[PDB]
Amino acid sequence: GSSGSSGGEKPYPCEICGTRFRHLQTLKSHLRIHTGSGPSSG
Ligand SMILES: [Zn+2]
Repeated sequence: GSSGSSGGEKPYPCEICGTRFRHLQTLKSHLRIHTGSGPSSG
């Protein structure tokens, strides 16, 4: 259906893949594995 908040667990769905995260601040860090071509971020 619609995309956005959920209202329970991981109301902050990822933008790259989609994997949600209990908290937002956390998700932002989950984007590190998504973007990072080279010696940066691994
Ligand atoms: Zn993701």
